[PDB]
Amino acid sequence: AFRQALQLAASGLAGGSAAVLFSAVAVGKPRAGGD
Repeated sequence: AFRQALQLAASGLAGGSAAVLFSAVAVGKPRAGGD
């Protein structure tokens, strides 16, 4: 049972802030041609 064990581990840790890190990549674009 890997499908049942995968959903179980998702509740144990329960992510949240990791979602912010994702968007932090799009808005986190250094000045490649400005300063």
